[PDB]
Amino acid sequence: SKPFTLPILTLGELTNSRFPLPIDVLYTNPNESAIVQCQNGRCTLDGELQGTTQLLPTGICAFRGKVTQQVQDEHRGTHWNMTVTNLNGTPFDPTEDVPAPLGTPDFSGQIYGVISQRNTNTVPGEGNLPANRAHEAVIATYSPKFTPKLGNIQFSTWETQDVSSGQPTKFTPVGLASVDANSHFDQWTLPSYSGALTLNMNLAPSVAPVFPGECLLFFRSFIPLKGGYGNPAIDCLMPQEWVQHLYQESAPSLSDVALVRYVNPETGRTLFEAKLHRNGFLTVARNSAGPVVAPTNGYFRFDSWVNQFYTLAPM
Amino acid sequence: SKPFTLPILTLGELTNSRFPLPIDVLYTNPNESAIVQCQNGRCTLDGELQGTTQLLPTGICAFRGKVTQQVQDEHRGTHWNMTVTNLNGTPFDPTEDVPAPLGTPDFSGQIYGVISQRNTNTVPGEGNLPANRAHEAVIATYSPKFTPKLGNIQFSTWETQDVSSGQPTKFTPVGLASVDANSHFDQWTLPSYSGALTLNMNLAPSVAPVFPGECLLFFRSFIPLKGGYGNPAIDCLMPQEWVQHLYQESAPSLSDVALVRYVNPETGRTLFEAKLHRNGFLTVARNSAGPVVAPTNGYFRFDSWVNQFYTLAPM
Ligand SMILES: CC(=O)N[C@H]1[C@@H](O[C@H]2[C@@H](O)[C@@H](CO)O[C@@H](O)[C@@H]2O[C@@H]2O[C@@H](C)[C@@H](O)[C@@H](O)[C@@H]2O)O[C@H](CO)[C@H](O)[C@@H]1O
Repeated sequence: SKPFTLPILTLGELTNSRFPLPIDVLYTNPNESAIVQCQNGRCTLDGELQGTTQLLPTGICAFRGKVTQQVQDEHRGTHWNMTVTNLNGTPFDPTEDVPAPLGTPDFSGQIYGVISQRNTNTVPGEGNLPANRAHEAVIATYSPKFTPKLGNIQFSTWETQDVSSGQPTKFTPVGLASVDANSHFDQWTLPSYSGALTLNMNLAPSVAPVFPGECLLFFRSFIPLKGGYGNPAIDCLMPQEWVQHLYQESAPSLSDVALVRYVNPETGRTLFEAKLHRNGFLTVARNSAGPVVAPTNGYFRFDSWVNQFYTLAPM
Repeated sequence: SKPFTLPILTLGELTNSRFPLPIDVLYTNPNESAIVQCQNGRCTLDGELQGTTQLLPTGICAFRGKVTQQVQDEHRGTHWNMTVTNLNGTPFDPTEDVPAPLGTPDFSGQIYGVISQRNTNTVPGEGNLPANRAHEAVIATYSPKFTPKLGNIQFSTWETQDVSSGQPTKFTPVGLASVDANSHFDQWTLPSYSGALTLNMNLAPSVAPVFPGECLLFFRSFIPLKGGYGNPAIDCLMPQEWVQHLYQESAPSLSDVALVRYVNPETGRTLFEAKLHRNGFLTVARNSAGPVVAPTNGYFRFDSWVNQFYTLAPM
């Protein structure tokens, strides 16, 4: 077969697969009460992308489409209805066996970013060039108007008027607007991709430890905020570079569980070991929550294929 | 000898190494009069990063640092000085043999994006959490105040007051503010990294065809605009995924030129051939400017190492 490998990129050379951020730390939270079932950063060890996962770092939490309607807020701000396409610009076919267009955000929150437009029509007197505009925007993924699987979403602006209808529109994500209670930030709560009364479909499966004393290991990034108090984070199961690597290699999985070692390349010693599961997630034997304190030169190296009964050395 | 390879990611699966954008099209411009000497997306075929190149898609045209104070400036908007560090947070050492902190923009223009801050100090009443803010911002890289090699740059905001002194600060690039004449957009004009009148140092070398009938081949992306007319583009020599791949493989270069073929896998046929040069750039035999019209599912396949005499089939 084709032997299994991971990239040799270090922690400071990896990026988050659920938001466009660098990886900051490795992280555990054994007492997590939520089901973990994120939809971006999902890839099996033999290279099958799942959920809404696509390969571009620029596509994570991105949208493309056109604005169709302006609707003022009751109190403050303006909302804009947007039809969405696939990120490559082709029409999104809701019968496609995916939860939503690839790259769609996979958590509840107010996602802050920039909406930009480049008009289709050009002006001969301007050298056959189009008009443009961009503004700060927020997409509330818990909104009843957040229906990307039906091909449409809503975003809000503080801008009151300068958003054009019928013109190509791009959303570049930047961070969150708020993590106040009213902003419903919960990184493990999936949006209702078709609206509140409708079941999500075609999901990548939930992940969990199955061996006693094990917990999930995450690649954690801190996410910027537009305002208010907080130090919010987004935890992914594998960095985007691992998704890209696994997709290209398509190495056969020889068992359900690979043993991997986090190594310090200077010393060559194993700092700790982890189980890398077939569905594309890590567990470790750790009985505590918080960051993993590790040498900056550390990375994961594949050791061998094991099974669910393998006992990891405690962290 | 570790065999040289390229990723099998397709054009719609690649991103630009000079700005955080997807690759839109392959592109030539044989009569370009400028010297081509970009500093991001620079990597030799045997995996040596050059210029200001680093590995993170999130690091391209990003800055990290601290705002010092608001500063006076004749130009429109409110202006702020910020110290800059390495992207990993360590102090930037100007004695390092690099032109500027890795990730620094490599072109003249008004770069539009978002400045965000997460305060160092936390508040007990807020659950021991820090205050945050973010605002749109512009960095004019041709400004005499743009001195990233000296550890200091300036940015402007529309916001008049809500940027805090002495707090951790991130710049997330989004596009350009303008491409009007007065905004000095020129993708091949390097910033003066240490200020007006100082010579840049430690640069990746210029690149050019050296064979009659040949021209540079670029991976082109269109860049968003905050306002104004235009359809500006940023051309890179190799996409970021190629930089990431070459860096990791570190395969010995067996000649100065790798012959590659652009293949349509669905049909299995070669669309055209190109030379991939040791310093990390492509040439083709083409006598016109403009996009290359071909499926976005096409990709470059390494064929063989060739010598200084090899003649490319015309596109
Ligand atoms: C949307 C807007 O106009 N923002 C300005 C406003 O921001 C503050 C309000 O949004 C407020 C509503 O209760 O929430 C605050 O969180 C927010 O301020 C932001 O967060 C606080 C904790 C501080 O870090 C502020 O610096 C930050 O902006 O009001 C502020 C000034 O208080 C600014 O004008 C915002 O532009």
